[PDB]
Parts: sequence; C-alpha cells; structure tokens
Amino acid sequence: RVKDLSLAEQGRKQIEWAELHMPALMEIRKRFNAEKPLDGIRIGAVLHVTKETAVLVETLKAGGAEIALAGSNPLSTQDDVAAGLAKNGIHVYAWRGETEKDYYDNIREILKYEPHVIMDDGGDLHAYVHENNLTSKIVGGTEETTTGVIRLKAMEEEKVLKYPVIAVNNAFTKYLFDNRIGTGQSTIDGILRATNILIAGKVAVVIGYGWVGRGIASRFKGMGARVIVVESSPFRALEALMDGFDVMTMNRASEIGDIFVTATGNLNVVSRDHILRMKDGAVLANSGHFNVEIDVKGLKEISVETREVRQNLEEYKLRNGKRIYLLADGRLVNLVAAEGHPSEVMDLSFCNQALSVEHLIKNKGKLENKVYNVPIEIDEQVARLKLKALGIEIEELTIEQKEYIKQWKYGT
Amino acid sequence: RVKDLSLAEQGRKQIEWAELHMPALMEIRKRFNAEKPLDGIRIGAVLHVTKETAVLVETLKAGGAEIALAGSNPLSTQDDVAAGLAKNGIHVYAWRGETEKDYYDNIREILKYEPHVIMDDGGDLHAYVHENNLTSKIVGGTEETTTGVIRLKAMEEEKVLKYPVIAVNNAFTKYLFDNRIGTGQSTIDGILRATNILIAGKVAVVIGYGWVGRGIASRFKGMGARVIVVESSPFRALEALMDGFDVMTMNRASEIGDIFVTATGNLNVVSRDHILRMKDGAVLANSGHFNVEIDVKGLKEISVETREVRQNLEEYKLRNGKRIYLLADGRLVNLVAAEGHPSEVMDLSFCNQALSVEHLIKNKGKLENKVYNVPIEIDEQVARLKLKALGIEIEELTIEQKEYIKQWKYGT
Amino acid sequence: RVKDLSLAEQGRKQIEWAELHMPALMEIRKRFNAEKPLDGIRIGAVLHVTKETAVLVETLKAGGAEIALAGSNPLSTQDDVAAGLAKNGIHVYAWRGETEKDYYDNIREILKYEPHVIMDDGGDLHAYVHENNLTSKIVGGTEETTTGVIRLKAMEEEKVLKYPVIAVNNAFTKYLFDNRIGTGQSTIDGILRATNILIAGKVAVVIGYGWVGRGIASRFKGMGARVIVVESSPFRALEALMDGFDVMTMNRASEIGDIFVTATGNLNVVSRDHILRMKDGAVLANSGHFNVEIDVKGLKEISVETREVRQNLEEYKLRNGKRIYLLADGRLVNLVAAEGHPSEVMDLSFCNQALSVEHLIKNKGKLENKVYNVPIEIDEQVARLKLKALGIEIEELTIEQKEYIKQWKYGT
Amino acid sequence: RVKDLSLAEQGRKQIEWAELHMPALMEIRKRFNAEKPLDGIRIGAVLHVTKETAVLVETLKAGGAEIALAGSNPLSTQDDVAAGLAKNGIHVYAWRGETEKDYYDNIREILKYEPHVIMDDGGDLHAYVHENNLTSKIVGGTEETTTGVIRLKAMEEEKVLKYPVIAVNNAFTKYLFDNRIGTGQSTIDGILRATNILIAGKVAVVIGYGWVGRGIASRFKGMGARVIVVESSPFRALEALMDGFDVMTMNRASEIGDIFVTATGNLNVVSRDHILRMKDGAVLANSGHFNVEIDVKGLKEISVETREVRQNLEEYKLRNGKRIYLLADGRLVNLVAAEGHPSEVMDLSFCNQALSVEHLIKNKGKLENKVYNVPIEIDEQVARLKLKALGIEIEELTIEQKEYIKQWKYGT
Ligand SMILES: NC(=O)c1ccc[n+]([C@@H]2O[C@H](COP(=O)([O-])OP(=O)(O)OC[C@H]3O[C@@H](n4cnc5c(N)ncnc54)[C@H](O)[C@@H]3O)[C@@H](O)[C@H]2O)c1
Ligand SMILES: NC(=O)c1ccc[n+]([C@@H]2O[C@H](COP(=O)([O-])OP(=O)(O)OC[C@H]3O[C@@H](n4cnc5c(N)ncnc54)[C@H](O)[C@@H]3O)[C@@H](O)[C@H]2O)c1
Ligand SMILES: NC(=O)c1ccc[n+]([C@@H]2O[C@H](COP(=O)([O-])OP(=O)(O)OC[C@H]3O[C@@H](n4cnc5c(N)ncnc54)[C@H](O)[C@@H]3O)[C@@H](O)[C@H]2O)c1
Ligand SMILES: NC(=O)c1ccc[n+]([C@@H]2O[C@H](COP(=O)([O-])OP(=O)(O)OC[C@H]3O[C@@H](n4cnc5c(N)ncnc54)[C@H](O)[C@@H]3O)[C@@H](O)[C@H]2O)c1
Ligand SMILES: Nc1ncnc2c1ncn2[C@@H]1O[C@H](CO)[C@@H](O)[C@H]1O
Ligand SMILES: Nc1ncnc2c1ncn2[C@@H]1O[C@H](CO)[C@@H](O)[C@H]1O
Ligand SMILES: Nc1ncnc2c1ncn2[C@@H]1O[C@H](CO)[C@@H](O)[C@H]1O
Ligand SMILES: Nc1ncnc2c1ncn2[C@@H]1O[C@H](CO)[C@@H](O)[C@H]1O
Repeated sequence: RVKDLSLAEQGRKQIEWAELHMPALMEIRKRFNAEKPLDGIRIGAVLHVTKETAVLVETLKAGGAEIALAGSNPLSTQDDVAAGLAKNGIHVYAWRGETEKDYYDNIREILKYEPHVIMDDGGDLHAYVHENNLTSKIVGGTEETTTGVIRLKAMEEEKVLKYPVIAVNNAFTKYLFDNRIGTGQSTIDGILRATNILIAGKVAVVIGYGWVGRGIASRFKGMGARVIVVESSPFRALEALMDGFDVMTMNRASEIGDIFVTATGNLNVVSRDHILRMKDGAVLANSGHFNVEIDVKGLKEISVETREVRQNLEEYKLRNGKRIYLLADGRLVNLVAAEGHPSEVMDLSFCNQALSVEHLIKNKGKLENKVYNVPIEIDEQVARLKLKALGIEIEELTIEQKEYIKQWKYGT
Repeated sequence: RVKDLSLAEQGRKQIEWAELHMPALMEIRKRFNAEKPLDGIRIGAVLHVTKETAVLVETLKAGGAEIALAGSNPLSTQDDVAAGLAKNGIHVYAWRGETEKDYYDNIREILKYEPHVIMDDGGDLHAYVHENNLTSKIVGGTEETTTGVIRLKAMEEEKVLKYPVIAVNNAFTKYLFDNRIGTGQSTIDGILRATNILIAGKVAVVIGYGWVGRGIASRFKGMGARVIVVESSPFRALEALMDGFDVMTMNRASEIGDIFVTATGNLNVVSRDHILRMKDGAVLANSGHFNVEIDVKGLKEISVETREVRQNLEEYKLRNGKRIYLLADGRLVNLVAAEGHPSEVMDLSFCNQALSVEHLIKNKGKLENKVYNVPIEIDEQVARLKLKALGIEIEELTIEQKEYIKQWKYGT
Repeated sequence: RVKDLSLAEQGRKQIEWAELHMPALMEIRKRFNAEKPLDGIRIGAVLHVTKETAVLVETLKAGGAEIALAGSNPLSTQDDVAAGLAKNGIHVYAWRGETEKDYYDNIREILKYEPHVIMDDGGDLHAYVHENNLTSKIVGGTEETTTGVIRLKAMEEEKVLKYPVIAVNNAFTKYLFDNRIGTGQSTIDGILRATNILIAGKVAVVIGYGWVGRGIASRFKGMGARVIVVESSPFRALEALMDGFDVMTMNRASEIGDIFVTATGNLNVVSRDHILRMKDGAVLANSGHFNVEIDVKGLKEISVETREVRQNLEEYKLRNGKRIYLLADGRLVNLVAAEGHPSEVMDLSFCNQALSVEHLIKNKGKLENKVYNVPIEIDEQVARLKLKALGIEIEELTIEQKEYIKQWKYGT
Repeated sequence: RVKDLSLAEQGRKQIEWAELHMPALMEIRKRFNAEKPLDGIRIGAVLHVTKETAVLVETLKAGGAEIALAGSNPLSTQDDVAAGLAKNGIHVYAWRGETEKDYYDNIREILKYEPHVIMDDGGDLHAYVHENNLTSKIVGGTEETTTGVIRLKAMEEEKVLKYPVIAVNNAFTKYLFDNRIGTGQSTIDGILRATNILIAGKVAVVIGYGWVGRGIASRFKGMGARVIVVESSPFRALEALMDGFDVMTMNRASEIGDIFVTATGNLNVVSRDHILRMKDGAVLANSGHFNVEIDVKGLKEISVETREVRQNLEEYKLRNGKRIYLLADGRLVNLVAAEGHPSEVMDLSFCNQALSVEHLIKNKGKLENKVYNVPIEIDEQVARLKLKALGIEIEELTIEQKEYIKQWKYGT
C-alpha cells in the first residue's frame, strides 16, 4: 500500500544514490547475502520511509529476511522511495500525508505477518504490540531514537516488556553522530527549504542542549546566528554557557528570538504563553520526535487567522496582530521539510541497526524484560567499517604503550 | 510570456513573504509611491526572476515606472513568481527551462519597449544593446554582479559604452553581504537540495577566495567541512591561509576533494584534466555567473554515460569508470538548485538598485561613458535603513571626539 | 619549607584574586567555617601549588582540617603562593625548580603528619603510600586527573587499594570544563608565553582526542590554525573527523606539523623516529601529566646541541641539521610555561574536591579497594553553585512535563 | 642609552628567534647586504623596541644605513632587545618605564643625527619634526599604524607636511594581517598574561569593528566568549551583526560586559560615566594607540583606593563599592602585558617597511608634501615572499583565461 506506484523508477535512483553513500552498510550486506543469517526471520519495522531506510530494509532482506515496513511519521514518507520498495519484495504500507487512522491501519497491516523482530523509531510499535497483547512470537526488537528508549525504559521499570530490545540510539556511533552531526545539518536544511530565511543576523533560540540541540546550536552558529540556549539541566546549561552561548529562560528568550527550535523529548516546551510575548515574524520549528514540543494546540486557539505560505510554512495571526510562522506542522522539520539526516550518517546508525538484529537472532538467552545497549564489539566494528571506507588510518598502540597503562607504580 | 499563469496565487504568496522580509526596500517603496520619481520612465531588466526581484520591480512600478523583465539565467526563474508578476502589471518574458534562443528572444522582447533605464545582472543586456546598435534612447543603467561590472569596465576601456552605468555590485552594503554572506548560505543550500550530502566529514575545495568564495568557505567550515582554497591572487591566497584554510593548486586539490565549488569570474578553473584525476563520487558545483567555470562541455566528452539521479544532479561515468557528480548543470547552484539569497540580504542589494535608478533620473549630467560606483550617500542610507529596520542602535560621536581626529599636534 | 618566605605579600594578592574568581568555592568555605565538618582531620595533598590550590586548602583549613601540601610537578609551583600559604597555617613543602629527589623527599614530609585523607593529582602519593605500607590510618582519598585514575583503577583490579578513593576527575562538572575548556585555553596560553608564535597559518597536530585534546584542538582552531588529529581509538578518530579535522598517523603528521601537542595518558606518543621526520622549526609540547608523552629522553640523545632560547623554550639541533623546539622540557606546558587553568574553571574542580572530601569523612562504611565517581548529588551542587554565582537562570520543569516522561502508553 | 647593557645576551637570543621566524625580511636583508641600497643614509625611527624591530633595524643597517632608534611607547620596549641592539651598531635610546619627559628627550637624541628618513609609529616623530621646525634635511618617511596615518593626513590637508610619507599601514599585506590577525592573537595573549581570566564563559565588549577590532572579536569568539560589538559606523555595525555578534551602544554594553577592549583611534570611548555603570570585576584594556580610549584619567578620579595586583593589573575601588580592573595602564595591552604581535606577522609589516624605505631612496621626484600608500608592486612582492617561505603554491592563470576577462561581447 503506497501512494503512487508509478514513481518507483525515480525512487529507485534515490535508493542507489543512498547505497553509494552508505559504504559500511553495503559491506554488511555482503556478509548478509553470503551467510544468510536472517533466514526465515520476519521483521516488522516502523521507521521513517526514506531512501536510507530502504538500504537498511533491503540489506536485511539480503540476509534472508521478510520485512513489513510502516512509516514512523505521517509526513515523513518519501513517496518515490516507498514505490521503489514495493516494486521489490518489501511489504511497505506508508505514504506521505497519512491521517492518524491510516497510521495505525498501517501498523496493524505490518503486524499481520506475525514478526519475530520489531524495529521501531519513536516507540509506537513497541507500545502497540504490548498494549494489544501481541508479543507472543516476538523474539526481540530495536529502538532508534532517544524518545523511544525512554518509553522502553519506562516499560521496563514497569515489568511490561516481553522481549529483549536493543537501544541502538545509545551506541556511540549513533548519538554522537546521528543525533548531533546529522540533526545539526538536517534541521537547518529543513528550515531553509521551508523558508529561505537568512540565518546570519538572527537570534536563534535552541531549547534543549542535549545531543540534538548542541548540534543545532553548532550549525546555527556556523551559519552566522546569535545562539540562545534554554536548558532544564544544570550540567547542560553550563556546557552551553562555556561554549559561548547565552543561556536563559524561555520567558526571556521569548522576547528576543527570531527562530526557536525545540530539541527536548518533552511537552509544551514552547508554550502558548511563550508565543504571546514573541516578536512579529518569529519562526517556530521542532526537531524532537512527536509534534507536542511546541503547543501547536495553543497557537491555533490564540490565533484568529491561519494560512499556508508554502510547503511546511504556516502563518498564524495572533489577536495582538503579530504573525507566528510554524514549520512542518510542529513535526520534526528535518524529516518533514527536508530529507532527514544525510545517507553518510545513517550508515552508522543502520549498521548498528542491522548488526543488532543479527545479534538478537543469534541470541535468545537474553532478558525479555530488559533494554540493552548496543554491544561494544558491534559499536566498534561499525566505527572501523566507516574509517575503513573513508580511508582513515588510526594509530596502533605499541607493546610498550599497552604495558604502560596497566602500571600504577613506576620503573627505576 | 510565462510558463503557467495558473500559479499566480501561489507566487503572490511568495512575493508577500519576500515583502515582509525586505523592510528597507519597503520604506523606499513608500517614498516612491508618494513622490513618483520614476513617472514616465520605462525600465528594461535582465535579473533573476525571484520573489525578491518581484519586490524590487513592483517597488519600481510604485514609483510610476513601466517595467519589462527577462530572466538572467535560463534556469533561475521561479515560475509562480513570474505568474504573480504577470497578474500585476509587469511585462515579464521568462520561464524556467528556457533555451538560448528563448533567452535572447526574451531580451529582444524587452527591447521593444524602448527602455529608458537598463537594469542588468550579468552584463548580457548591456552587451546586446551596444552590439546591436540600440541604446539610442537609453539614459542610464545599473549592474548587479561582479562579472557584469568587469565587462562594463572592459566596455569603457574601448569607449563603446553609451550611457552612464552604476556598479551596484561595488557598494559596501552589497558585496559585503550579498556576495559574501548571501552566497555562503545560498550555495550550501543549493548543494544540500541537489544532494543530501553530509558536509561535516568532507574535504571541500573552494576555487576563488573573493567575497563569494570566502563566504562559501566560511559556511563549509561552519557546516563542519575541511576547507581547501585554490587562489590565483597572492593576497587572497595569503588571506585564506591565515583564515586557517589549506591553500594549494587545483592539481593537488583535485585528488583530495570531495566537493568542489567554483567562485571565480573566470574560465575552466575546474578543467577536463582536473576531473580525470578526481576521486570516485566527487561533487562539482559553480557559484559564479555563467556555466563556464567548470568545463562542462569537456566533461561530456570524457564521459561514456550520463544519467540524472535527481533534479539538478547529473551523474557522469568516466573512461576510468569513476563517477563525477555535477550540480545544476554547472549553473549557479544557489539560484538553480535552491532559491538564491534570502530575501533579507537582497533587501540590502535591491535598496541600492532602487535608489540608484532614482539617482540616474534625478541626474543627467553624468558621463555617458562611465561606470560609476554607488553614491556614498545612498550607500550609507541603505545600511541605516536595515539597522533602523532591525532595531540596532549605533554610537554617535561626541563633539570632543569629532574634533580629536582632526588634530595632529602635541596636546589634547 | 618554601623558597622565599618574603614573597608572602605578593602571593597573598594572588590568592585573593583567585578567591574573587572562585565564588562557588567560597560559599562552601562559609558553610565550612560554620559547620567545621573537617575537625580532627589531617590531610596530605600532592597538588599543583597554585593560587587556586591555595583557595582550596584554606577552604579545607576553614572546615577545621590540618593540611600538609606538596607539589604535584617539580616546575608547576608558584613560589609566592607557597610563601603566602606558609605564612598561614599550611604545611607546604614545595618550590619551583625542584629535583626529583626533592619531589619524593617532600612527599615523605607531608606524610610525616600521618594523614587520614590523601589528596593526589597524578597518582604519585597514592602509589608511594601503598608501596611503602602507610595506609594504616588513612580513611580515604581523592584523585584529580585522568592519569591518576587509570593508576588507581589498576590498583583496584589488582586489589591492593586500601582505602576508598573518589575519582574527582570523572565528575561531569570536572572533565567537561577542567579537562576540556581549561586546558584548551591554558595550553595555548602556555605555548604563547614560552613563544610568541603565530598560531594562524600553522599546522597544529594534537595527539589524543580525549577531553583535553578536543579542548586543545578547539582553541587551536579558534586561534586560526589548521588542526590535525592523531588518535588510537576508532570512536575518537571518527569524533575528530566529523568535527572537521584531518585525522592521520603520527608517521604522516610528523612531516607536516608545525606544532605538536600531546594529550594522551601514554608513553612515547611522539617518538624518536617521528622527530627525525619533523620539519625545521617544529615545536613540541605536552599537556598530559608526566613528561613521557614526548620522547624527550630520546630527543636529547639524537641531538648534537641544546640551548635555552628563553624561559621554558629549549632548542635542539639534530644530526639532520634541523632545529626542534621543546617547550617546558616536555612537562605540562599549561602549568609550567603559564599559570595553569583560570580560577573560574578550577572553581568547579576544587568544589568537587572539598565536597567529596567532606563526603569521605561523613562516611566510613565504604569499600576498601573501591574507586568511586563523585556522588551525582555533589556533582549537581557544584553545577548549581556555579550557575547561581554567574547569575544564570535555568528553566524549571512543570508538573505536566515531569508526568509526560514517565509515560509510554498511547494518548497525547 | 638603555637600561641594562648586561641583558644583551638574552636579547640576542630573542632577536635570533625573530630572524628564524621572519623569513621574508631575511630574504630582503641579503639583497640589502649585497646591493647596499641605503648606503650613506641616516634613519631616525620611533617604533616599539621589540625583537621584531631589531630584525628590521639591523636589516636596514645591512643595507648600508645608520639608524637611531627610540621607543614609540614608554612601556613597550623590550630591555634585553635594546641592550642587544646597542652592542651592535644601533643608536638606541629606549627602556621600559620611561617618563613622558624621557620619551621626548630620547626623540631629540635620535634627532641629533639629523636623519634623512623618518620611521614613525603613532605620528609623534612626524609631529615633533614639524612642530619644532626641523624637516630641513628630511627626504621622506613612513607610518606604521592607523593612528599615525590619520594625523599625517590632517597635516596634508593643512599643507604642513614637508616630505613624502609612505602609509605602510594601508598596504594589504599589513592591515589585513598585522592589524587583524596579529592584534587578535596579540591582545588575547596580553589579557591572559595580565590576568589568567577565563574567556569562555564571559561577555566581551569590543569597541570598534575595524581591522583591529574584528580580529579581536574573532579571537574572543574563538576562545569561547560571547562577543558584543560597539560601533559608530553604520557599515561596520552591519558587518559585526552579520558576523553573528550582538551590536549595541556603549550605554547598554557597559552594564553587560565582563571585559572591554577598545580598538578605535579615538578619545573617551570608554567614558567615566560608562565605568560607573559596569559590573563589579569588569576588566578594561586598550588596543588602539595612545592611552586615551579609556578615560583612565577619569577612572583615577572616580576611584577611592587603587592598588596593583600583578604586573599590568591595577585594581580600582569605585565609590559605589565596585571593583574595576585596568590593564597595562590603558596602553596597548598586546605590547605592554605581552610581547606584541608574533614575528611571523611582523615579517609582513616590516617587509613593507624595509622595501618602502628603499623606494623612498630610489626616488626623489615624489611630491615632498603627500602621503602615499605602499606601491602595489611592493605589496605584491611581500605576499609572494611570504608565500614562498611558507611553501604555498598558487594557481597560474592560463593564456585562455587571461583573454576571457578582457572580453565583454556575446560568446567567442
Ligand atoms: N532527526 C532528528 O530530529 C532526531 C535525531 C535523534 C533524536 N531525535 C529526538 O530528539 C530529541 C532529543 O534527542 P537527544 O538525544 O537530544 O536527547 P537528550 O535528552 O540528550 O536532549 C534532551 C535535552 O532536553 C532538555 N530538556 C528537557 N525538558 C526541557 C525543558 N522543558 N526546557 C529546556 N530543556 C529541556 C534535557 O535537559 C536534555 O538535555 C528526542 O525526542 C529524540 O527522539 C531527533
Ligand atoms: N548569487 C551568486 O551566486 C553570486 C553573488 C555575487 C557574485 N557572484 C559571482 O561570483 C563571481 C565572483 O564573485 P566575487 O565577488 O568573489 O568577485 P571577486 O572577483 O572578488 O572573487 C574572484 C576571485 O577569483 C579568483 N580567481 C580568478 N581566477 C582564478 C583561478 N583560475 N583559480 C583560482 N582563483 C581564481 C580571483 O583572484 C578573485 O580573488 C562572479 O562571477 C560574480 O558574478 C555570484
Ligand atoms: N591541566 C592539564 O594539562 C590536564 C587536565 C586534565 C587532564 N590532564 C592529563 O591529560 C591526559 C589526558 O587527559 P584526557 O582527559 O584527555 O583523558 P582521555 O583518556 O579522554 O584522552 C586520552 C586519549 O588519548 C588517546 N591516545 C592514547 N594513546 C594514544 C596514542 N599512542 N596515539 C594517539 N592517541 C592516543 C586515547 O585514544 C584517548 O582518547 C592525562 O594525562 C590527564 O591526566 C591534563
Ligand atoms: N598592535 C596593535 O595593537 C595595533 C595594530 C594596528 C593598529 N592599532 C591601532 O588600533 C586602532 C584601530 O586601528 P584600525 O586599523 O582598527 O583602524 P579602523 O579605523 O579600521 O577601526 C576603527 C574603528 O573604530 C570605530 N570607532 C571610532 N569611534 C568609535 C566609538 N566612539 N565607538 C565605537 N566605534 C568607534 C570606527 O568607526 C572604525 O571602524 C588605531 O588606533 C591603530 O593605531 C593597533
Ligand atoms: N534520512 C533518514 N532516514 C531514516 N531515519 C532517519 C533519517 N534522518 C534521521 N532519521 C532518524 O529519525 C529519528 C527521529 O525520529 C532519529 O533517531 C534518526 O536516527
Ligand atoms: N534570490 C535572489 N534574487 C535575485 N537576485 C539574486 C538572488 N540571489 C542572488 N542574486 C543575485 O544574483 C547575482 C549573480 O548573478 C548576484 O549579484 C546576486 O545579487
Ligand atoms: N591552575 C591550576 N591550579 C591547580 N590545578 C590545576 C590548574 N590547572 C590545571 N590543574 C590540574 O592539573 C591536573 C593535571 O595534572 C589536572 O587534573 C587539573 O585539574
Ligand atoms: N611585536 C611588535 N613589534 C613591533 N611593532 C609591533 C609589534 N606588534 C605590533 N606592532 C605595531 O604596533 C603598531 C601599533 O602601535 C601597529 O602598527 C603594529 O604594526
């Protein structure tokens, strides 16, 4: 079930472009097409349907797996890529422009094949599978994003998890590169595609200085902006301060910011009261998963006029007469107003993704009520695969250097 | 003569978007709509048909002028903006996808109105009127880009220039922001729209360290890239070196680079021989005017296979089998793969444009053989308008301070 | 025992300057002078004898402790600060220019008072006390730097450690600001004081991309240098690559670098054979603790001439005829060629020291052979104290926000 | 006449250090010692007596010139370098700690040899020579700094100037590197030597966004500070805003800034009323020539108690009780609290110096009443000499490329 099966030829060129820029995932595909480690394994995945998800899902099929795919976000599907995937053997039930009903119809669709492994992005598939008492034949799962692992850890503290799950988000090759480097470029890209706004002179307010937010602040600063950071963590506010960024409350930032981007995993982090004090022409965007970081509800009630300027650009006139610009319906603007993270960075996360599924199948003595970090050996193999593909040589410790480091005394 | 007038409503929404972010040009429109300084003046323009050129030409029409507009590059025209301009009173002969005959047909159309003022971007319109012996009724003109000013300075050395022309490119409020800050964002934006390539880990080669090239290198570096500069000027190469960038010849850079962007006003700075030595997957883009900085004709002859991967992304197979990616067919990647400079920066550039046409009509005792710089009084009013629009106060010198600096003797 | 007790007035002005720039440590001092949590406690300390160490030990004296202090490095001691510290009640055995025999004689001196708590900087005091069986009355200790933590953990896996030790280096408020921010500024400052070298156009090689090396690379880049990273960890090599730095082996960097700075906890990281490959004029510096990161013993044997150019700058002429400049005899150049970390950054590290030393006395039911990280409560109190002192307001999470974070169930 | 002739050995090691780091000036010295272009010429110079002036002054002696040297600033002289110069053949009258009477006594000393050439830094020697009716035997002169060029240009408008003067400050290889890159590092180095202040977390105010101030802002930003710019020109305030810096008046910046550095050529730019509004602990420093940018005379009259904390750091207690720290007594902090610009950058400025003196001797048909910019041929030789010494290759323009640049017509 896709939007237009006629775009598969244009979409196929997009997956090959992504393949040529995912050398590490292509190297794993070769061991997969040779040892077929996922033979007879049925995978249910709710992921962002991109050209990069296509390289991972088709790499898993090369390992002998049967995959059912559903979009992780109702506006994230690249329609051409979904067409190209259907023309192959991928049971893809997703298209851009879904409604909330279509979203869960597509999730029930991927679930009729009765999967052994559950691959999820924001936590919805793990929640639905548990809330409707499936889980029976499920051997394990993986979680791709920060918000999904928090839901999964809450599930695990409640003794509700029924299969072991790998938090691929917690791998060094993921959150240090996907969340930071990838979202830094992608979020700015989405802002520029939805609006051709000048970054140079503007006061940009980044709410959240976690891995996503510090990458956004870095690239706003690299684009010439005056960066303001709002944080609730004492540690991360001091990090942003010592990195040269003005740190303050949203109450103060509400009056100065020209662009506000949210990168929390939290609710109404930009609230209706905040928006009332904002300047005329202020642009709002969200980079966390789920459209609840900005009070989009409040903005619609305090508003007396809405209109679309263009794709992903919505204008709201408040009673005070001032105009507020919402980007991408408050959904993660990188994947909705643009294409998400580059193919080169998703190479790393989808290498942990692919290898963590092989690890889940190869094992079955794991705890069905436990959230796992990626095994450091898999984490390290991904890094060596990327360096190998990039032609970067690293120093090898000498024997005298390995000896000196085990030592605590001296050497007369 | 445009592509589809059915887009006039969407394009109008784009021009209104530009209007709100070009506040300094809007305040000039107010004094223009009241004093009608260009009443009875007919203007012929070769500019990039964008939402920002739309705000400039309609600002000119408010001053009482009749305007004929033709596209400056055959792929830069925004079709909806061209439609919206047709719904108003602008005689626009341009559309995306033109041919060289269509380009010069649209220029001959512009010349039927017997223009009083000639507004040009790349110098193509000024050259035509002189080479085809029109210019009879022309009172003056303006030049927007570095390439056009060089030609007009060459035209003036041969005493073929027939009217005074203002080098709007040379105004401080233009080349310091349009050429540097504007192209820096725009070119990265165009690169990211034609390819979703990660800039962070890459070796980016910028050929040309003028105002355009240093803005591009700054933004490559701000996006995380390893920047290499190729320069032919000893001064600007030493500047690029002291700005922390690796400086070398194209022969050395060609074997190392992942992305090559050209920003000269010159010919074959990325040559046939350079591409033969480049890595597999190297991306080529041009930011200067005219498609001759990269030898695109040579690339077609050393190629055995060509293919379009996506809009504005052409793939070439070489005899060695290595693939070379060309962006926007070697045309300005900012204006062809994206939307050009933000409206906020073109506000500064088009304030000189509008004020320089008013300056040409108020005067008539200028040299019909001279390229002029923008009058410094106008140059300083543009910056004061932006600051007044942005809410930035500057310090005013006290009288003891103004006197101290006219003094040179012993004692203060 | 200090060099000249007559400088006690000059040192006092230096210690008072630090007090004004360690505001968070002063509020701990006020709560110490009132609650005297360290009554009847004798402390033996091996630390860098600086104005900031003076503010910490006197904060310890105010809490009712008796302190014996010995220098952590034979060239780090500020003699006036030691004089000023002796004029009060601090048993300080240290001066600049010490011999290695003086170093270990001074350690027996502070160890004569039979301390209950051991404060060590590079691990030397923890080792001596253990190899010579003086742990009998020692109730606990603290460790300040990464190299000391590695030694203590080796003692811990080797099960010889005899008291609990708090790894103060591993606190977020320590390694994120002290190791990263402080050493970045301090090392560049030391390089500039021993040489007024131009950083801008130069190739600077940072060996080690941990917290110290990334801070050094950040400040080299900010001072205009072209930064090259050498690393042995695949994770950290990819971290350096994605941050825009060329990553290679020492074998390649040795022939291209102008400045070499070491930031490993390791031995012979810049070897005898690397220096023979270096260019005429290359500068060598070390920022990790202990002067064994640069093969300075090897450099002296392959050299034919050595001479002092100025304070902390020794020039060596090689058999090749080329000149190699060594800074501060390969000892930590930040603390030897300059004054170490600013007072504002050591405020954070020495707040952890005081609060974690008080924590060692508050308890006594802790495990022998156990290295602990700083309790997360104290780590956060240090962070909140700095924010309060800097006047920085942090955002407060609402009740609806704390609820949405525990949920994993469907419905928004 | 110097302070201590016994320091001549330490100074010579410092001049040798500069010679090894001024390769381009070392290349001119050999052409000078061979072609003796300045034989029989007497030169009187008022410059900062540094290891870098020593390399230039001895380079002039190598060309056959007789040189008398006096310090340009009473606290800038490097005493060991002055001793080393006196042991050679340099009539040097300078020492650190001069009084204003000593300053002009020393200028009369160097003026007793009746020089044909005047080398000046801040304009004082040009002013004295004109105000006391000498100039009789003077054949020409040079000006090194911006402040001197303004005074000399007023002398030209007043028709008082009696010999031709070369504005060495206005050459690209000077103001693009000395004023910007050199002073940027130099000023931060001086601040760090007078105080070990953390730059990272601080608000730094740069008053003046010319070539000096923008270099200082670049280095504050590179050291992690939050940079605020105060400007009086609309053009440069817009330059500072688009470079990402908060721009405001001194009245607003005075209440926010932690460090204030002045880089104007102007008077009372930091006023007494401004200082009373400042935070407690604010640091003041000056980078423009002459100690009048900060109202230091006003600050001494508003204070109730003053004391020196360390070299170049005085603490002032204000009537409101707040503490204000002044650096280098309001004088160039780069040259008084540190060692001025690195030798690699002064290589460029003193190469223009050396080459422009010979150009003054080669000629005598220049208007003996006019200020000239450095001849473009010499500016270009300086750039190529530096590029060759650094091993940097620049691209050579093709014969086809040289033609395409003079063409203007349609096609070819
Ligand atoms: N492509 C993408 O856009 C992308 C990529 C990866 C992760 N993510 C999503 O981004 C979000 C964060 O990712 P992260 O890895 O940065 O997690 P993270 O939790 O490290 O960053 C979260 C930060 O938000 C701060 N925060 C929480 N409530 C706040 C409030 N009310 N005001 C201000 N700051 C507040 C926390 O202190 C924390 O530092 C998650 O929702 C994750 O799923 C998005
Ligand atoms: N929106 C845009 O895309 C935009 C904006 C402004 C200008 N431009 C175009 O950009 C080009 C230049 O802009 P500029 O303002 O940088 O002009 P500029 O001439 O200052 O910069 C040109 C630089 O190219 C260097 N150069 C020339 N030939 C070279 C070669 N063979 N190898 C290396 N370097 C070489 C020159 O030394 C000079 O420094 C012009 O064609 C102008 O029309 C485009
Ligand atoms: N004021 C200071 O100078 C200061 C402050 C804190 C720590 N330190 C010292 O700095 C050193 C490191 O501190 P860190 O916090 O950076 O610890 P860290 O372990 O994060 O950094 C160590 C890095 O060194 C790299 N490394 C080890 N051997 C290498 C080799 N042979 N070639 C290349 N890279 C190699 C490792 O990969 C590791 O990433 C330690 O000696 C620590 O005590 C100094
Ligand atoms: N080694 C050094 O420290 C060094 C080197 C070169 C020049 N200088 C001195 O530095 C000073 C500046 O040199 P420049 O080359 O920067 O010249 P410049 O004139 O480009 O910079 C001066 C800036 O100060 C601004 N200004 C004047 N009054 C102001 C005010 N009241 N408030 C705010 N801004 C104001 C002017 O608009 C101008 O942009 C000169 O006095 C020069 O002699 C010092
Ligand atoms: N191009 C992409 N394809 C697939 N997933 C992506 C892409 N870009 C970002 N993501 C993922 O989207 C998640 C946010 O929901 C992040 O965890 C991130 O890994
Ligand atoms: N969005 C835009 N609209 C109109 N002209 C533009 C735009 N972006 C760049 N330009 C102009 O294009 C010229 C290059 O031909 C530059 O001089 C620049 O001013
Ligand atoms: N100014 C300083 N005063 C005291 N200790 C310092 C200073 N600068 C750095 N250090 C410490 O020196 C140690 C290196 O041995 C680091 O752990 C660091 O915390
Ligand atoms: N180290 C130095 N030696 C000599 N002159 C210097 C030095 N640093 C800066 N200057 C000069 O001082 C002038 C400012 O008075 C500037 O023109 C600059 O060239």
